[PDB]
Amino acid sequence: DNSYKMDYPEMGLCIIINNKNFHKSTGMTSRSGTDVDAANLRETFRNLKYEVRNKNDLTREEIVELMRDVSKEDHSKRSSFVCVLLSHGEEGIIFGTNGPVDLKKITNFFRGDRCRSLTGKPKLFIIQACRGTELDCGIE
Amino acid sequence: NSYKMDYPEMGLCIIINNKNFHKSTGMTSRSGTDVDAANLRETFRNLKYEVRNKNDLTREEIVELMRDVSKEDHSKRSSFVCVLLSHGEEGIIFGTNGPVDLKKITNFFRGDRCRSLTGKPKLFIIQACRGTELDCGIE
Amino acid sequence: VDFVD
Amino acid sequence: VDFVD
Amino acid sequence: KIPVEADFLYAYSTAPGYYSWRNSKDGSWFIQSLCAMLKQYADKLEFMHILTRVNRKVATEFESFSFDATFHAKKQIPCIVSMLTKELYFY
Amino acid sequence: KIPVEADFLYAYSTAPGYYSWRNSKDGSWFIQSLCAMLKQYADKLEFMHILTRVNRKVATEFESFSFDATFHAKKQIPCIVSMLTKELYFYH
Repeated sequence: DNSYKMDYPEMGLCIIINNKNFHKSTGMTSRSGTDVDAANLRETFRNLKYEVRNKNDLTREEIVELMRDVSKEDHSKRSSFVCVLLSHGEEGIIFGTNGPVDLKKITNFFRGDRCRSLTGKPKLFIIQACRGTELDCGIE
Repeated sequence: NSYKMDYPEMGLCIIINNKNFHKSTGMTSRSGTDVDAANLRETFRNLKYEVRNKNDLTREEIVELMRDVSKEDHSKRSSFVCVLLSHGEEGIIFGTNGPVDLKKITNFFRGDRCRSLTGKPKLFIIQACRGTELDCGIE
Repeated sequence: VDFVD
Repeated sequence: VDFVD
Repeated sequence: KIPVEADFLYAYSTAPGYYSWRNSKDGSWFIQSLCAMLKQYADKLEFMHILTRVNRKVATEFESFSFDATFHAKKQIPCIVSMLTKELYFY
Repeated sequence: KIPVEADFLYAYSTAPGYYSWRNSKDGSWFIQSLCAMLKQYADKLEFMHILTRVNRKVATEFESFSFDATFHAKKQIPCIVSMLTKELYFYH
């Protein structure tokens, strides 16, 4: 089979984590424009027939608990899974409102042996976040 | 939309085949890699690439070779291919005598540093470990 | 204007 | 047999 | 068996090591572009080809504007990381 | 202008953090599969779709055989990293 089976009863979940405002202890700027992103994504994946869930300003503890909880749902009738992370970041890292969390910790919940009702189904992670502090000056 | 692949030449295919490592590195001989290197040479020959096979390069020789290749005139070539067959760890491939950062190799071909490949596909094919984790699979 | 994440 | 790189 | 890391795709907004750019009015360059390309092409193109169009749109149609010269006239390329084993069509 | 990191593709044999597997007689799983899929599909498919076939071949048709039980019956998925801005076809 060359193409994923996308005709389950449901396309699947689209979890959108929209972190705009961060604790002063983090020194991180408020992410003006991210509400526009979150609304754009909600409408885009609605039109693709995903069950969209928007979450705003989650701590790193809340991000992990949300992902754990979602990975423990029964996805048997779902074709796929989508997670969108909008936040500050570093290489391998996404920020909760109060500090960093390893991306691997989030995605590990959905491993083929740990989320059996998504085994063999596409698991899509869309990550708007920095991955370091390098700048690309471009070439004319 | 598609890359222009009808330049006079498809491009170079550089194959670095590291099989035997200095004992002082502790790394194993990579039995089977000669089969890979010959398979790749024939595969990319059939695709009309100018294949250059290099064997058992030190880390210094890898960097010098990549530097030199990036300084060639690729104006008449559609693309560039580099195949690395070696030991590795995350972000790293091994010369016969020690590690080289993959970023140091690929930076030679950056759009601002290799102008005759600007806008053309630069393909790096990497057979090397990226750490020591094992995938136990799921039935 | 633009900001970095 | 299989070996790791 | 299949690998436990199979069938993941990570659509990163930017290359490893780099900043990622966000416009205060229109949103991030990457999400703007991703939504535009999904709107235009999800009924016709395979997902990696949609994401390649996203790469081109981010790369060619955006350049930073900043009052800080250090951050001005900068560029961005996204980074598609695919452990998928099949093609993905949303229809 | 274009980004200086644009138009690169890194076709890694394995996922970040993981070992990659090599057969002493037949070569590495990844290069075996890559060469097979290019031979079969370079005249038919776009390059990312060829590499997706390589992912499936490595993931489904290989499993390690080792006299060391800790290294036995292990699996591998390659990792396609694309900063390409266009489709890549090897045929005219």
